[PDB]
Amino acid sequence: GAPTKVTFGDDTVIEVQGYKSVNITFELDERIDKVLNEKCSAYTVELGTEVNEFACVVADAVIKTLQPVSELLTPLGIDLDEWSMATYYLFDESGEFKLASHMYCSFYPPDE
Amino acid sequence: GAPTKVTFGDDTVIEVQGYKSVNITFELDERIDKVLNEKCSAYTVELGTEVNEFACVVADAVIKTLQPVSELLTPLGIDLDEWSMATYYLFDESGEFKLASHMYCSFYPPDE
Ligand SMILES: [Cl-]
Ligand SMILES: [Cl-]
Ligand SMILES: [Cl-]
Ligand SMILES: [Cl-]
Ligand SMILES: [Cl-]
Repeated sequence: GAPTKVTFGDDTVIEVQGYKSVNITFELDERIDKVLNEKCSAYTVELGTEVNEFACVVADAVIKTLQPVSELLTPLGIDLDEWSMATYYLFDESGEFKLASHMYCSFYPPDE
Repeated sequence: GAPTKVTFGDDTVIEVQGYKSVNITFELDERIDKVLNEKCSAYTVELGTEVNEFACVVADAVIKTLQPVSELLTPLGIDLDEWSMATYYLFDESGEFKLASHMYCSFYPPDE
């Protein structure tokens, strides 16, 4: 959670921190997966981050995106309080719990 | 005041921020210049920082170091309130207002 310090010759010091560009395709609710892919799909996370920890980041981003329009989600049958503390799963294109270029976000594990 | 973003191939992103290791030799008050060189002489500053802005950083570090012992500085004739808003000068080994490996901190400009 802190950058790496690299020292060179003439007392010059650079701090380097690594990240990976993660784009999330949402499979939470088919009727709003489109707007979730537009408004809260781009993420930049440290290489050392755990997927179970990155889950809470995407989770808060989902609720923070949907809270201003919660009253429009009630006629769709979506209760944010149910979503606000539900379990969020992320996995790579092959259904593995590893960070990757493209990932899926679903309420259910990646099938088999 | 923000790091530089560098993108590589497989969606890997690194943030790089540069600094220079500055060690200050104090010429403020001969009787306490020793302890100032021991307790608040090491600094790490961005390459783009201005010296007049780095002056306020060293200034607050001086007062923050001396405030717990202000009552010991009164018999020495040092008033921190006078120091707390005095003018601080920094210059390189050749008396230039440029950041360098080694710098001097004095209440007076670098002579000629
Ligand atoms: Cl409502
Ligand atoms: Cl990947
Ligand atoms: Cl950084
Ligand atoms: Cl006193
Ligand atoms: Cl230098």
